[PDB]
Amino acid sequence: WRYGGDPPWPRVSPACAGRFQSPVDIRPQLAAFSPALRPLELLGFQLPPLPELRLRNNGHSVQLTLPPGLEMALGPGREYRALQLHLHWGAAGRPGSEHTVEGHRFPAEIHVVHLSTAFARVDEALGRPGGLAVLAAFLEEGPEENSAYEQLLSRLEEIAEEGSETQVPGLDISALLPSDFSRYFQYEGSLTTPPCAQGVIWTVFQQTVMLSAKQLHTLSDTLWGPGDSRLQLNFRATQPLNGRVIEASFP
Amino acid sequence: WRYGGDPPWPRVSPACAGRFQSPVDIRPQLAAFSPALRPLELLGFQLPPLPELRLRNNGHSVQLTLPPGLEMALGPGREYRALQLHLHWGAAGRPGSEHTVEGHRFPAEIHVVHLSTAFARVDEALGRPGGLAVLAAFLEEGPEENSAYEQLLSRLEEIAEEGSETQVPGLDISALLPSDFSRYFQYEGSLTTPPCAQGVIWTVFQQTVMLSAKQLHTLSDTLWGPGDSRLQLNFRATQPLNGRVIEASFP
Ligand SMILES: NS(=O)(=O)c1cc(-c2ccccc2)cc(-c2ccccc2)c1
Ligand SMILES: NS(=O)(=O)c1cc(-c2ccccc2)cc(-c2ccccc2)c1
Ligand SMILES: [Zn+2]
Ligand SMILES: [Zn+2]
Repeated sequence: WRYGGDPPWPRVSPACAGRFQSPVDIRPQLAAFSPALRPLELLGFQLPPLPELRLRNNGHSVQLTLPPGLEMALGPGREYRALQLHLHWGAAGRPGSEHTVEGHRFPAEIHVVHLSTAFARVDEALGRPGGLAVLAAFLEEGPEENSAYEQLLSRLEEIAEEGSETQVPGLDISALLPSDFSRYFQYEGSLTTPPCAQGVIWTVFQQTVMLSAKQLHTLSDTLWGPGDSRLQLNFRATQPLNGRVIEASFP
Repeated sequence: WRYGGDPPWPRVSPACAGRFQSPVDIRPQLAAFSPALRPLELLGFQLPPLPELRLRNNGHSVQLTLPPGLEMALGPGREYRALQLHLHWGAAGRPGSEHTVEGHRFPAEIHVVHLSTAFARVDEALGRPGGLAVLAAFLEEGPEENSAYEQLLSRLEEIAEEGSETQVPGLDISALLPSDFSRYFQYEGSLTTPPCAQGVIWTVFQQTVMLSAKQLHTLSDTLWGPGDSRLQLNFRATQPLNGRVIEASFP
């Protein structure tokens, strides 16, 4: 599989043809206020610098493999373990977030993928309701260099080639996310790459995180993918809600 | 195990001392309204008189085994298959519902236990979030004789003995349930018996079903359990929410 071209996503995995896929267009006016959605709780995201983490250009994204001990809770009794995070981005004057708001596509998006504590392995979780949970935040231009993002983006040159990887010091993973964990949209959907398995709980933050123009250019302009193509516009087309109701932690 | 004897419930299974158990006291004023909670969908519940169904006195309750084909959805793509129903009941003018509403205990409660379509086996679903779902309704005293319930209560004489079972004709299982499938409370808890597994979605109908005084006497006064003991007060004590918010399908 490779974005833009073919192989035919259903010909890879039949789940990429499901009715309840991600990403989606968030229309806040059609979102349902649910005061049961409490603030997200993160535990153990402030890493020491050793051991180092593996940052990889997998030719579809850049991903940071997270170590054991990062606990995330969607609520009381809704407990997850972080596995990894990766980015989606566009290109020179072209946004590349996966999710949209009222049709607005943002420059870029971070996904932090988690595994329900009820499951020891991803393959037991796939397609199971609540088995996987993803935290999604939009990346936008601000005036300052984001120092948490700088620790990853200053290493993209080392992993320009598809299939390249490098070691990076542990950092505050929570610092790649918005400070507001209270205000978010939540819906059920799928992985956004094969096998696009359903039952995924998506949490999209209202607050965005700020990168400098230079940071955003480094992300869009440094990596190569399948063949001699620039790794760019690495986002799936928006999928219809198909009668699903996005919830919001706020009216 | 027996209903709070010796038998130690945390001693049989220490899961009985988990943080997120059932049953709970429902406080409607404290329930979170989410317009995302759609009407319950129950298809295939109108069973023909044949094949006949196992009705059994397992010593702790009366259970009806349900055939394949009873399909239930809590939402879009949150689908379930009914396995069995059973009841909880009191004694001579003593209420025996498991759930309470603002401290009110109702005469009796019906549980219809379902298996997520994402799990082949009950034992894979136990302890996994949403693996099992139970539909719960309160049985109250009303002036009329209840036709759906008579089909089951009339056959209890035949299974007074612990371990005893009979066959009974197919009946409309959906006839045992209240009027409005759009009005319910919903939370995540546990089995109310050992092994007290967590990850159970409980859906508790707002409105009740009415049986005659005779019918509720038929139910409490006919069955025997462990020893020379009447099968009665087969309900667990109310458990704390520990931060869990009960949701409601109506404002
Ligand atoms: N976009 S996503 O959130 O649904 C997602 C993307 C990618 C992905 C990552 C890099 C490049 C290409 C795609 C990997 C996963 C994933 C699912 C389960 C376990 C681990 C990772 C999840
Ligand atoms: N009260 S309950 O809903 O939590 C409940 C669920 C199941 C149950 C049934 C099938 C599959 C899986 C779980 C069985 C019982 C039960 C009642 C009397 C004696 C023994 C067991 C009770
Ligand atoms: Zn992603
Ligand atoms: Zn029960």
